[PDB]
Order: sequence, then C-alpha cells, then structure tokens
Amino acid sequence: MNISDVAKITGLTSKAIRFYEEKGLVTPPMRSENGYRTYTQQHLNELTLLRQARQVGFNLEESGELVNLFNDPQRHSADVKRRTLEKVAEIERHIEELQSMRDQLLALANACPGDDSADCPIIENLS
Amino acid sequence: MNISDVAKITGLTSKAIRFYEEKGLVTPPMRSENGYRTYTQQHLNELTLLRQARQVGFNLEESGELVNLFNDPQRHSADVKRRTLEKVAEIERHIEELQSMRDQLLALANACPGDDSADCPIIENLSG
Amino acid sequence: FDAIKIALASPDMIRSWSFGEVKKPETINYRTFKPERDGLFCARIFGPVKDYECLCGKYKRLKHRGVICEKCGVEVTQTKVRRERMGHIELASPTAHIWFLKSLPSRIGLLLDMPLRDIERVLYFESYVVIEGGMTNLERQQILTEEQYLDALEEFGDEFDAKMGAEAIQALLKSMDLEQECEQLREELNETNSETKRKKLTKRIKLLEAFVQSGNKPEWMILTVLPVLPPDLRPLVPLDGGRFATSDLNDLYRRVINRNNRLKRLLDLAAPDIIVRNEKRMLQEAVDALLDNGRRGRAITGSNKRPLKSLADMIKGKQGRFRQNLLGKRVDYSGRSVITVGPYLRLHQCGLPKKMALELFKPFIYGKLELRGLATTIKAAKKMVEREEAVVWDILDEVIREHPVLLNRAPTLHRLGIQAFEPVLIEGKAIQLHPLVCAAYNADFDGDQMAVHVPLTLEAQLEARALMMSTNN
Amino acid sequence: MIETINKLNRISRQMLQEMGREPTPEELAERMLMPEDKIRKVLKIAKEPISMETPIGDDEDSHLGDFIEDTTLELPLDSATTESLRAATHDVLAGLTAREAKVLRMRFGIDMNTDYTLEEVGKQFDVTRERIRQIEAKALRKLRHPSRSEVLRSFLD
Amino acid sequence: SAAVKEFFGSSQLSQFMDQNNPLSEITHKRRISALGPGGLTRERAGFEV
Amino acid sequence: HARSTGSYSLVTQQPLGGKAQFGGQRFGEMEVWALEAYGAAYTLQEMLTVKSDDVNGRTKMYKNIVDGNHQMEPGMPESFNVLLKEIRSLGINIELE
Amino acid sequence: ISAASFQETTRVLTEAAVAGKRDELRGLKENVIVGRLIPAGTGYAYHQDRMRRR
Amino acid sequence: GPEEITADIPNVGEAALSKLDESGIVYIGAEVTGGDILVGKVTPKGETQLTPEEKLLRAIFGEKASDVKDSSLRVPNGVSGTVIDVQVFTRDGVEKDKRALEIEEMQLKQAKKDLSEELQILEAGLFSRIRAVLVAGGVEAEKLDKLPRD
DNA sequence: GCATCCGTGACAAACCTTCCAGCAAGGGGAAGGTCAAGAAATTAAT
DNA sequence: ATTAATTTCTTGACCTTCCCCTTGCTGGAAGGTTTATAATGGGAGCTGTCACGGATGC
Ligand SMILES: [Ag+]
Ligand SMILES: [Mg+2]
Ligand SMILES: [Zn+2]
Repeated sequence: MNISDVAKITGLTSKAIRFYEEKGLVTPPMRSENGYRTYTQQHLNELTLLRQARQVGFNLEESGELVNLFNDPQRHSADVKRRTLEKVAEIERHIEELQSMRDQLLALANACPGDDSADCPIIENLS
Repeated sequence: MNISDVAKITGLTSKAIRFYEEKGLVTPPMRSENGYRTYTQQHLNELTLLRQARQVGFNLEESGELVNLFNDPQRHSADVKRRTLEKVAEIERHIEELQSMRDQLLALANACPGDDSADCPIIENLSG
Repeated sequence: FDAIKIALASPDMIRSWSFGEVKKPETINYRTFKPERDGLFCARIFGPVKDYECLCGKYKRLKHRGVICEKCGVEVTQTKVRRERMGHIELASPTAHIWFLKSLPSRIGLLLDMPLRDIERVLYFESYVVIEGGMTNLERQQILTEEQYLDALEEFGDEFDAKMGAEAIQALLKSMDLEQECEQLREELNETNSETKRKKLTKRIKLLEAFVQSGNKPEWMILTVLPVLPPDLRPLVPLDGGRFATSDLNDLYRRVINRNNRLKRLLDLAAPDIIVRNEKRMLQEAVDALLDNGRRGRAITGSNKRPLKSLADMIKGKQGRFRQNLLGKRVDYSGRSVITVGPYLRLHQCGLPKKMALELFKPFIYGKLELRGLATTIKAAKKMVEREEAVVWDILDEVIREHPVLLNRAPTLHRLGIQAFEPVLIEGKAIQLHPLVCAAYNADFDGDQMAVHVPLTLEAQLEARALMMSTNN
Repeated sequence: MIETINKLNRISRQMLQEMGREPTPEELAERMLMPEDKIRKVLKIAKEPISMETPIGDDEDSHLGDFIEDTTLELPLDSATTESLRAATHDVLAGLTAREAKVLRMRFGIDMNTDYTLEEVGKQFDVTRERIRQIEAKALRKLRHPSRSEVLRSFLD
Repeated sequence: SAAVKEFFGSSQLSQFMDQNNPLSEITHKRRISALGPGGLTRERAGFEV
Repeated sequence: HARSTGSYSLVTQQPLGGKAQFGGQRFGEMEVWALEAYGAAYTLQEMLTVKSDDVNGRTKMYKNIVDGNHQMEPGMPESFNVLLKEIRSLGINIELE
Repeated sequence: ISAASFQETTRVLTEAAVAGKRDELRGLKENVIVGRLIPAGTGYAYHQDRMRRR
Repeated sequence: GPEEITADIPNVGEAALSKLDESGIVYIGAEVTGGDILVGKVTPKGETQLTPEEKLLRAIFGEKASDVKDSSLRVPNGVSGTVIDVQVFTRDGVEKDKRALEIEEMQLKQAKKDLSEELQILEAGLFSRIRAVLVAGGVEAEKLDKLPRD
C-alpha cells in the first residue's frame, strides 16, 4: 500500500508522484505514523488517471484541473470539456506554427555537401 | 558598443542573451573595461541568426548547432539539411502523438451537455 | 600577566569555556570541504575555516564581524578563534579521569585510603560501593560484590544506597566531607604513634590541605564533561597527494563521542543494566585511551597497526610537545650548512655563503633596499633577489657588516658549542669557521650540519656582539 | 555511499581474481552500471587520512606533522605588502585635499569596518550615486597617470 | 597483497637501496640488520649485540 | 639548506624541517640551555616566541624589520597556548594572572 | 611548569593540578616555557622591575 | 576546478616563460637556472576575500588577478642544470595537449626504432649464421651472396 | 620492618522519506555600474 | 572694484550582473527501516627491552 511499489505496479516512478505531492496536483494522503505513506485505492485510481493524462500529451495544469474534479460525486463534465477544447486548440496552434516553420525552411538546403569553401546562401538570406 | 540598441535590433532582452552567453554555444564577446558586453558586426550577424531561428524558425538545441557551425566560418548547407530532416522527423513523431491524443480525446471525452445531470463517468473511463 | 595559576576543571568552568557544544561524530563533509552543523570541526562551535569567510558563503570580507549567521551559527571572524575554542561534549554518564586514576601515585586512593586493586574493582563495572548505610556493617568506602549487593538489597532494602562505577565514586567524593575529615585526620595523625602510618597519612593530610587551601574540590577531579582539543590544533587538512591528513586524537575523540551518543541512545531506550554498565565501562576505557593510552589497558590501534597518540603521549619525553615543540623548537632564519676552514679571518669573524646570506637575510635585504632608494616596493626587491642583481651583493655586504650572527653546532656539547660570529661574504655554499674555536665546538670538519641563527632586533644584535661573540670569551 | 563503495570493492576483488591485473575504473564502471566519473569520485574518498604519528622517516625521531604546508599562509608578500600598500594609500590619499578620499576610503573599506556601496556613502554626503561615481572617476584619472602614483604602480606584482 | 606490499616498502627491513655505486648495492644486499619484527631495536639494545 | 618565512605548519604553527620540505634546522633544547648559560635573554625571546611561534608576532616583526624598526616586540606565543588548550581540554583548569 | 617538562609529566602535572600550584615563574626555564624574557642575564634587570612593580 | 597545465601565468615575466611551450613544460635540453619555472602548472583558486587596498589597486589599474593562481612547482634555488626526460602520465578519459602527445610520439618512435634496429641486427646475425651453414655445406659465391637476403 | 611486581627514561541487500542542484528557455526584482542636460567657479571689457 | 565664454560639478537617464523564480521533470545526496531456515565463549600483539623507584605481601 506504499507509493513506490504502487508506482512500479502502475508503471510510474516515485520522483514524479513526489513532485506531484510537492505541488498542488495529488491529494495529500494521511501519514502512516512512520517514514512511509499509505495509499487509498481511490488515490491509486487518481494516480493512474493522471499518468494516463500525462502520457498522452496533456499539460499538467489541465490534468490537475481534471484530477481536482476527480474522486468526488459532483463531476461536472461541460466546463472542463470546454477547457480541454481550448487546450487542444492551443495544441493545434502549436502544430500550425511548427508546420509553418517546417514548410518555411525546407526549400533552401540542397547543395554544398560540406566543402571547405566559405560561401553559403542560406545564412546571408536568413540574416 | 553596449548591447541595448543591439538588443532592440535582434528583438530580445539582456537576460536571454546573457543566458546564451552563459551556455556553451555563444562565442565570448569583448568587455570594454567595464564588464559590458561588446558585439561587433560578425557578432551581430550571429545574434540575428540565433534570434532568426529561436523566436522564428527553430529551438535552442538546433539554433545552437547552427550558430556553432556559423563561427567555423566554413558553412555547410547539407549538414543543416540532414539536421532539419532529423528535426522534422522528430516533430512529425510529435504531431502524430498529438493527433493520436486528439483522436483519443474525441473518442473518450464526449459527454452530456450542461444540464441537471451531473456525475459523468467519462473521467473514470479515461482513468482505466 | 606575571604568574601562571593551575587548578582543577569545574564543569561550570568548562561550560564558560565552551562557546558551543559538540553532539555529533561528524568531522567534515566528504564531498565538499566544509563541516556541517554541530560537528567536531564545525563553524558554529569553533569558528570558520578561512579569515572572515562564513560556511555557506553569505557573510564575508570584513562586513560582518560580530554577528551570527542564523543558517548555521557561524561567527565570521579570523582563523585565530579555531585555536582557543573549547569542547563540552554532553556526557550522559560521568566517567573516570585516567590521569587521576592510574597514575603513580594514583592520587584518588591516597585521598580515600583505598588500594588501587579496589579502585580497579569499582571503576570497572564489577563491584559496588556504598556511600552510607543505616547500619555499621555497610560503612563508608566499603567494597561490595554483586552477590553482596544482592544480599544487602534483600537485607536492608531502602536503608542503604549503593551504586556502581564512576557515578558512585563521584557522589562519594562529592558528599564525603570538606574540612571535618581533614580535622579528624589531622588529630588522628598525631594521635597514633607509628612510622609506617605517618609516612602516608601525612601525605593524605597534605593533599587534603592543598585541596582546602587551593579552593579545589574532589568533584572537579573526576570528569563529568569532556572538552575537546581545538580543531586547528588537530587539523584535518587535505595534503597534496589526494588523501587527507588527520590526527589520531581526532579518531579517539570521534570514538568517545560515538560511545557518548550510544549511551544517550541507551538511556531513553530503557536499556538493561549489563549493556549500560558496559557502555559506561567502554566510555571510561575510551576516555582513558584518549587521555593516557598506556595506563588503563592495551594501546588502541588504528589503520596502520600503531599505538595512537593520546593526550599524555602528546606530552611525554623527546617526542612530546615540550622537548620537540616548546623547549627545543624549529626556528626561522636558521641555515643548515657544513663547516669549512677560513684561516684568513679574525677570531670574531666567520664565513658565509652569498646565496645563504641572500636568502637568509631577506627582511634585512628588503629593508636596506627600501631605505636606500634602490628598490621601490618589497616584491620589486624580491625580483631583484630572484634574478641576482649586481647591486644586491653590495647591499648584502653593507648589511652583513656590523651585524653578528649566531653559529651553532647540532647537537651542542657545552656552552661554547654555540656562539655568535661577525660574518663576511665569500663564494661557495658553506660557512668558513674560524679554526681556533673548533676545539670549543668539539666539531671536527666531518661535514657537521651547523645551524646559523640570525639575531633580528638591536637588543639581540648587541647581545650577539658584546656578550656571546668569540672575542668576549 | 558506503554500500556502493563496498560493492565496488567486492567487484574490484572479483575482477582481480578473474584477471590478475590491477582493476581499471572502466570495467568497474561498466559492471557497476554507473558513469565513470562517479566511480572515480567514490574512489577518491577511499580511506581514513594518514594519522599524525606514522613513521614516514627511517626512525622514530620525526613523525608526521613536520611536513604540512600552512593553509593560512603568511608569505613575505602577504606580510609585507598588506601593510606597506596600506601605508602607501594613507600617504597618497592624504594628498587628496577634499572629500574624494573620504568617500573613497569607505568605497572599498580602507580604515573602515563595513564596506559601503555608492548609496550608503551617498546618504552621508552625496545621495545621488553618480556624483560619487564621477568623483571616483576623477580620482581614477588623477591616480592612473604614471607621474606620482608610480609607487602605487609598482605594487601590481 | 596488503601483507606483501606492507612488507615490501614499509617495513623496517625494506629501505631505499643507495644505487650510487655498485659497492653500495652489494653491501646493502649483503647487509645483515637486526631491526624490525623479531630483532632488536636501536634504543632497546645493549653492548652484547 | 636555509629557511626564511615559508611554508609553515598547521598543528603548532611551526617551521618545518628538511630541504625538500624547505624547513630550517631544529634549535634543540641543549642549544637553549647553552644560550641561557650565556645569559642571552633577547635572542632566546626571539628564538622561541617571535621568530617561529607567534603568527601575529612574526608578521609584526617582519613588518618592523622591513620598515627599519629593529625593536623587540614580544607577545603571547602561539604554541604555549597550544599546550594551554591541550591541558584545558585534558580536564585541568589553568589561566594567567 | 618547569617540573612538567623533564619526565613523568603526567604524574607531576596531576600533582600540580590537585594542589593548585600557582607558579610565580621565578626560575629561568619557567620563563623559557611561557615565552617571555628569562630572569637571567640581561633579562634579570627586566625582572628587577617586573617583580618590584607587582 | 581541476588543475590545468597551461602557459599563460600571471605575476611572472616573459623571460621566465621563454623556455616553455604552449603547455608550459620545458623543451628537452633546456638549461634551467635555480628559481625558474620548469612546468607551468597553475591551479584554479577560490575567490578569496581581498584586502581593500588590493581592491583599490584592482580598481585603479588593469591588474585583474582571476582564478588562475601561480602555484607552479619551480626549480629549487641553487640547483642549476639541464633536463634529460619529461615523463608525462594521465588519467583515462582525459584529453592530451600537444606536449604529452609529442612525448608519447617520442616514446613510440623510440620503442619503434630501437626494436627495429634490434630486429635488423638480429636478422643480420641469423643470416650470418645461415651464410656460415651454407658455406660449411657447399660453396656458391654467386647464388648465395649476390642474391638478396630476404 | 624486608623481598618482590608494574610505570618509565633511553644524544549485505534491498526498501522507503526529505533536501538540493540542472536543463530546458528564459522573465523579473534587487543592487550596483556608465552617458547628455542644467548649475558652481574662472576670466578679459571698463 | 565689475562680468562674459570656458571648465568643471551635479542630476536624470539609462545600462550590466545576482539571485530567486518560472512548469516539468531528472538526477543526486543525506537519513531512517526491514529482511523472517538454519546461524549461540571472538580476537590480537610480541617478547631479542634494560635498569630505577613506588607500592604489596610475609
Ligand atoms: Ag557552404
Ligand atoms: Mg661530527
Ligand atoms: Zn554561513
């Protein structure tokens, strides 16, 4: 019921969940009156939910906003749906700017395979 | 030549170029007997090259290699070509990961709209 | 000051001496060369490492002279505080001072009329003693075994009070008497008429009248708190080979504080009597091996299979602090050189190499070069010395005349084995000694390594010229 | 680190038994699954420091402690120049017949306890920092010329 | 190896052989000392040895 | 082999010995008794206090000789207080008058 | 302090510690060990003023 | 920081560094005098707190004593003479400068040329024994001697 | 009141907690360092 | 005994590092806790060290 054996079962590391415990990401478990910490099965479910959220490519702020509305009987799934829609809109804006860099750059670097001549038309055009 | 108008030319501040100086990718500039950094025309070309990639065209890990090969000064237009082919391979793996994430979100994130029916198990289905 | 006063160390005196207490056996850190909090070399207890430079690097360069950094307790001052800061190891149990226990004479039995066999029986945790009893059978200073202690427990109960070890003899020395026992021994010395008793009772009553007259107490004879040696005096310094240069007394103090921490861990954990009596016995043996290693038992070894130096081996014979570092000491301006023959000189005149007079008379060379205007600063004159300018030989000939120097054979045979000489400047790398005084040296020319000592001030210069020159005797 | 260095000693003994030659740090680093700089770092801190009473000579007359260099060194440089340069500044800056010497002696800490910046010396005299900076630059232009501060110029060594 | 390297180089029998002359080498190899373990010491000896 | 203010020690603040270590010859105790048999007090007060012992004394002596003042300035020896703190740590009270 | 330098420094130092032997430094080696001027030779005239002004 | 072996040493003249290379080591055959530097081995020292007079001196002139410290082991004074060999050793994973590379190349050239001359004279003696056997058995002044020894 | 026994001189191996530095890729606050404007203090007409 | 063109002083107005910090891990270092067959009197000089007193036992 400790944290590192549960991390090894779920496939996580102890440093990640300890960094989640350092900030306001995972709910703080009760102290087991020793140098260890016990876990509720709901805490393990929240841990593997946050691991599934971080492994697919969500930022940790929005996954923290997902796990704040986890393990509670309210569970509103409309405003957090709009927040995840804005998150993937920002992700698609990042995709758009990186593909803009991709089709901006890739038509200038054909020749000059590594000769000792000090003449290149890429850097003088870019700068 | 203190870098304040040079900083307005290159489009950055003193902190970012100071962090570039503290890293192992920028040649050490001249100090004009006061601790102030002096940048010449070749240094201005290096600064505009690194700012024309980091804010515009690349990230730090590739613009550092570009400004490292720029001070050779024997430039290569095909080493940068295989470098940007590896970079576009990395970012196409990145965007296929993000499009798989978007497809998984649209597959396992559809729920009921805003009404008096709370407690949706879609977060529990995303938990697994 | 004009007098040296010695006494016995009170625990309140050590508490005033301390200015910081040590509780952990750490000396320094093993990666960084900085001692951490509350250690054997720590900055809060003893002081900083460099001159005006704190531990973490927050307060330095004469800005904070008397404030205390709240992060680690360091007082930012010079390195001179590292040679005067004391100890105060918080001992959980009192222990036996082996200098006042196993000496010849022991001075703790002659204060009590107890033989040294019984002292070994009580201080080693084997036999009990009773301080006072309700009946005359359990009188003062009675030596009881553990079966006799059990018999007195089932016979008396709460009437008697018999502990074991250093605490029992500590309470016995503390609560015996102060002057009534001295008056009773003074009247019973001349009350009885004998000779074998009047050769030890007079020494006992002289010891007791010294205790009452000097203001000392027998409680201060036993050791209840141990102060450590200053850490600059036992320096854990990195040598130039990669490893460290430590002292074995640091190892003994680490073992003493380790046994003290084990005792402190044994008091709160409700230990049985065997382990805590063996812990106090081992603390007694550890402080015995720290004070005088060759008295209580086998000399404690180290890693190189050698008897480690105790506090008594630091002052003992020619290898002690007295005859190697205090009485017979190495000295600056002392040049080891062989003896040669100068026959073209006067009786008060000796030879001197220009290289040895150049390196030996360096403050005189720098002062004469600055007072003549031939050199601007000290290091310019040093570069003139290191490059061997032509004018520094002339200024050395100017400063070497009317300036006596002390020639000295090692080891000297009598008083005329060392006397002063007015040197001249020749070539070579040896001292041309006048041949008439070699019989007064009894130093034939066998390559004898003569030390040449320079008197610095005009008091010692005129003392060399007018009193211990060879023309004076 | 005691456990890792005991495992390193056991692996070094095993490679001694399997090879015969002295164990290089490369084989111990690849068998320890650790980088080589950490292996040499834990190898550096190998054992207890040589005590002070080991007979490093031929007899029992000179033990250790008579060979240690001083960490708090007092060279002819560090003893002579640290007072002669102070006397030279007290002679030269006394010729400065205005408040520039009075604001320069506390600019660096000469004949003062606490080192002050331009702001702290400003509140006593001249609260605008650039006035103290300009008088410091004027004293620098007076002192940098090799005409009368040549005795101060000779102290660069 | 600790024993055969403590005896070779750090014992009282092992010392620096003066290689200035061949005579010094062959009189240091044919040198019968009585120091170290088992033998006497220079300070604890009499006129008999 | 001579020595003039270079590479001191750390234990008792002492000059070293040997030519490879750059330390002067030992002024032993028999030489102390012979120098005291002469009655030389100022040379013995230099040879054991201000030439080798006191770290704040030998620096003041060096600064006095460099500036030309050859005046005997004694003080507290920095190895007598070594013995003082050694017997104070030993468990024996001692102080000055 | 001169007796604690010859031999058995442990024994005579314990005898000095338990008796409170306050040294007046009258002897000649007693000023050698403390590091002051000796009361012998040229230092005798200094000790003539030292012991009178005390 | 680790102790580098370089040539640019402060607080010393160029004539003292005249017999040194860019690595600071003397060349083979350098007639050094007592007091000069034989190997320029400076250490990176910590930022020790300076006296305010030396701080004023650093503020006035261009004397900027950085972390490089003049701790190179010089020649002991009075000992003249030349140098006969400069043995260089290094730890694994550490790069070599040009002086250690040229000393390793000199040692490789010695172990190549001396062993090659040893093998050449050994081959000459073995072929002299072969020629002695050939003239002991028969005699051919043209087929054996005029034909090359390989 | 006498013979006889010790100091002391001797040129393993995993298991879990807190605490702190690095590389992203840099922005900002605190604290200390240099440039163009108007004000003190000098001189050439009476 | 006067003041008008230079030459300094003073004051905003700008210019750098130092250090803490930004989200997100990632690695390293210091300290404490179990592990569950059977494990029960351990270990090491070195004397080839000789001649005194000071205390112990007849
Ligand atoms: Ag090109
Ligand atoms: Mg002789
Ligand atoms: Zn600190």
